[PDB]
Amino acid sequence: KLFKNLTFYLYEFPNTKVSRLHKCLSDNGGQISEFLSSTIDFVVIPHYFPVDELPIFSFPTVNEWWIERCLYYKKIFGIDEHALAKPFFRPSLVPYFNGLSIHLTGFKGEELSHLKKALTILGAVVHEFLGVQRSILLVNTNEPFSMKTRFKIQHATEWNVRVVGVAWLWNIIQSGKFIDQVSPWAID
Ligand SMILES: [Cl-]
Repeated sequence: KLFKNLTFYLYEFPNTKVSRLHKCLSDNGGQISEFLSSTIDFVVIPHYFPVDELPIFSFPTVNEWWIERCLYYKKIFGIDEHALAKPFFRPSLVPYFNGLSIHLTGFKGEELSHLKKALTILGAVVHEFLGVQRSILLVNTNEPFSMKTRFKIQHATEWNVRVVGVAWLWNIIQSGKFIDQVSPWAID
């Protein structure tokens, strides 16, 4: 099993989610304790839980998306391998993302799904399609540009949609502070 010999501690999850999350971990060889002890391998936080409201944990802390990532690629990642697998949500970022219409390009699978949800709770509106009236075209620069991505960039340039490298967003997530200037991450 994937989560063999691993004990998890679920923190402040709603009752409905707990049972579902319990079954997912249990069916993968993982155990769950409601106590903090040396047995605990990982502390799991809901992805929408405000970082600032989190208590101090003497254990590696991840969100439930870390579990989903582990199952998607069928292996155990480090806690710092992906910014969305850790607690990241800060309510102070919400007024900054508010009103921003964002379309994503170059992202696939679980990363795309998690990114949409991340941007949504942060106060932004994620659009399934590129339109003339998009605030931002967010480009995945960690992958070679597909033909479709290159098309969207050209259209965004013509339609005066801001073309921004994803590093800009990762920097906001990791630092916890919004960045008004996107020019250092523009593709142009
Ligand atoms: Cl749309």
